[PDB]
Amino acid sequence: GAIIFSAKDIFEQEFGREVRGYNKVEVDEFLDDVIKDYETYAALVKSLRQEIADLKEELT
Amino acid sequence: AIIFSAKDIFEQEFGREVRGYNKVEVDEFLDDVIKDYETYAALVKSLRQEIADLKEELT
Amino acid sequence: GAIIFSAKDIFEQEFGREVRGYNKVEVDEFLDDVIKDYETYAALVKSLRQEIADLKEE
Amino acid sequence: GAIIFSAKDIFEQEFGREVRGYNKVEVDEFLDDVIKDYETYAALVKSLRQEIADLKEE
Repeated sequence: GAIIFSAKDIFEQEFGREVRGYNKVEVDEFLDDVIKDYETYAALVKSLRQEIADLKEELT
Repeated sequence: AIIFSAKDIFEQEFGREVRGYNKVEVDEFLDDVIKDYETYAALVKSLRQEIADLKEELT
Repeated sequence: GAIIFSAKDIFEQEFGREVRGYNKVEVDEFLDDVIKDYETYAALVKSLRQEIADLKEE
Repeated sequence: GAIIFSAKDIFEQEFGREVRGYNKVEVDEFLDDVIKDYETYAALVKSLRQEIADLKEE
């Protein structure tokens, strides 16, 4: 299926306030790393598609 | 350079503070993040297979 | 990256030839319409994602 | 209505014969992936429009 979130969306996500909700620093630092993972995967899919496209064109 | 698996997203726990984030909103957000990790993993898997097959065919 | 091609890739796509081939004008002009569908789909996803964002603000 | 073709239209498209025309395997297999993109876009749009109905209901 398609990807729900961009790395932009991950970063822009705001959460409402809740008394005794999750520690904001823990969630924020966690999503900081999740952002890096979205960027890596998005770039990895692009390079793989580019490799396929080059190989198909080679095959031609 | 991948830091997390979907397993790690699911297993991630957080402390609480008085001015915290709404826990349902976070958990419901991370449930979709898990879906995205697994979609990416499966998409990468299938692409690396298409690449291996094309390389076989180029020989 | 669940979408394989951009509209640019459709535009750039080249084919070799064979003896019992497909008519080049027919394929070409068909892909010129596929190109429009890719552009339309990309702009519709972009407009819908904007409606979703705005809705989160309200 | 602004989409010209359905994924099923892409599949059903026939091209006439041209001697030394385009390689059928290359065109067919290209269009197989175009099909997957029409299916993906159509699923995606539906899914975005559902989320919109969801946020309005909420």
